[PDB]
This record gives sequence, C-alpha cells and structure tokens, in this order.
Amino acid sequence: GSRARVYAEVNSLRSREYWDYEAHVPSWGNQDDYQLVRKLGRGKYSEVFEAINITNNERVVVKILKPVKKKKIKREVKILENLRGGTNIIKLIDTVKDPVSKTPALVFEYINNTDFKQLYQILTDFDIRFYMYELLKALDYCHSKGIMHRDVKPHNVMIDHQQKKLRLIDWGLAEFYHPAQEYNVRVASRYFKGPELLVDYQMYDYSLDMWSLGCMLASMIFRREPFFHGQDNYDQLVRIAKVLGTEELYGYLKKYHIDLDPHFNDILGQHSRKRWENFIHSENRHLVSPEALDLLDKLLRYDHQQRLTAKEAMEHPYFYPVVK
Ligand SMILES: Nc1ncnc2c1ncn2[C@@H]1O[C@H](COP(=O)(O)OP(=O)(O)NP(=O)(O)O)[C@@H](O)[C@H]1O
Ligand SMILES: [Mg+2]
Repeated sequence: GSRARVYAEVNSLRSREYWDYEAHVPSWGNQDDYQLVRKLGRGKYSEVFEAINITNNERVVVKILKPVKKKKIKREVKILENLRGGTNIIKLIDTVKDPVSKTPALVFEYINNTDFKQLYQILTDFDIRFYMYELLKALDYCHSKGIMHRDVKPHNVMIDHQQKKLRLIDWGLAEFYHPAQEYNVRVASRYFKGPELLVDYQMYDYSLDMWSLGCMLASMIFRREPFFHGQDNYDQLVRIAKVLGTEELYGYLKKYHIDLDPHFNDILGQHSRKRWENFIHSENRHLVSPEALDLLDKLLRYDHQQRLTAKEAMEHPYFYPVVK
C-alpha cells in the first residue's frame, strides 16, 4: 500500500459533487459563436485553434475534442471547473458543440506561447528558476484541490516569455486522488513517465507529477531534451536506471512489494548511481548550480513517497531568487 504525504484526504472532506464527475452535466453552447482563425500547435493531429468570440470580439482558444467517451469529457470539464481561478491553471471559458456535427469542443483563455524548443534555448538560470516556480504554483494548487495532472511535460506548459506568464494546460489525463485507489498506469508521455508507471504500480499519487517536473528541470538545466530518452516503455526504465542505479531500483521494488516482470532483468543490467554533476559540460554549465542539482536529486527518486511535494520544492534554496 501507499498514500500521498500531503493532501491525501482532501477530496473526502469535500462535497461528493466536487469529485463525482460522472454526475456532472455540462451545458453545451453553440460553437457558431466562435470564429476559428488560426491553427495553433506543432502537430499530433491536433485541432486547437485561435478563435474570436463573435459576440464580444474576445480572442480565445477552441480545442475540438476527438471522439471519446462522455465520461472522459465530463472528467476533464469538471476538473477544469474545479481548478478555475487557480494560480497558473488554464481557464476554461466555455463548453460548446458545432451545431451540425455535434462535436464537442472546449473554449479556453488564450496565451501567447512560444514553443519550448525555441524558448528553452534562450533561458538563463534565473529564467529556469522563475518558470519552474510558476509551474510549481500550479501543481501545488491542483494537488491541494485533490487532482493529479498526469501529463506534465514541456508541451503542456504554455509560456509567454515577454510577459513572464505561464499556464499549465491539457487536463485530459488528470484524475482525482483518492487514497488506496488503483489508477491506470497508461498515463503521461513516455519520457516523463515515473518509474511507478513503468513497473505497473497502480497506487500512485500527486508525486507522479513531481517526477515529470524533475524530468523537465533536468532537460532545462542540462539541455538534454528529453532527459531520459527511452526507445520504448521498457528501455525508458533502463534509461532511468542508468542514472539512478539498479540497486536503488531493486530497493524501491522491495519496499512496495513490486514484482518486476522477468524480461527486465537482462535489459536493466547493473548500473551504479551517477552523480548529477556528471551531466555538466561546457554547453550547460551556466545553467547548473549546486542548488539546482540538490533540488533535482530530491525530485528524481524512484520512491514516489520520498520525492519532494510541490510545496516542499517551492521552499528549496534554488528558488530563493524568485520567491519575492
Ligand atoms: N490556451 C492555449 N493558448 C495557446 N495555445 C494553446 C492553448 N491550448 C493549447 N494550445 C496550443 O495547442 C497545442 C496542443 O494543445 P493540447 O491541449 O496539448 O492538445 P492535445 O491534442 O491534447 N496534445 P497532447 O498533449 O498530446 O494530449 C499546445 O501545445 C499549444 O501549441
Ligand atoms: Mg497536450
């Protein structure tokens, strides 16, 4: 068994209506109130548009949802409503359907994002501290609201660098945390999956997001992006073990009584834990500091329980320059 060290019982302390998303009934407005101007994003068969609300001339974003079960739409909508107004959470403005096809769509506030592949190349140490702190505010908020994001990665973090503004987007994988609940391990994107997912441990919690955040921090300070670049979900665990060490992996598995599938033993091999300083070289030295490495070491830990919480991370010395 396992439970979150923070915010474990919050949902049980709230009204059932808060977390019982299957009982939520969205009101679907008419998408003809929205003029779709420009397709946003890099790809992945995405259907996200810059739009203008024709009734008030406000710029928004319309995300047309691919065919999915109503239950998953209700979950995302309810989570977005519960988080509305939270620090650095994207704001859901409306839920609409095209009046002909009846396809549902979500209307969001617009943020003038710069794609991370371009932005991360020009960030300074200070900027990485600043944006990581802003992202932690969003995660502490959602965790405090009983929700795990489950898909933290650069692609889901919108940053307007000129206005120093950040929003955490794409709540389609998010889920309410309930102690002892067994969750689907088919969440997050490969490079950002925590070890718990890769070894099929279902009793995970908010700390999954803190692994993903650590992966982001590592890529930002070291400039190896993604940081753990598995060729498939099995090799993903090997890439982690080559850094954190194999003995430490088997200690984690023992603690939680996790049986590693036997095929893993041959590919895992034997690896000592690496010092994080080993990743420093001339291309990243101006982004790395002892404080950054200490924080990173406290995020990227096999044992999900031992990872820093979002609030603990916000209190780390790495963020002293950006707290005030
Ligand atoms: N509120 C927004 N403002 C500006 N751009 C946005 C906004 N929401 C989404 N985008 C852009 O649309 C892209 C895709 O958004 P996203 O919600 O992640 O779609 P998706 O199809 O679900 N991708 P995935 O992360 O694989 O699930 C983002 O990476 C942005 O480029
Ligand atoms: Mg996304």
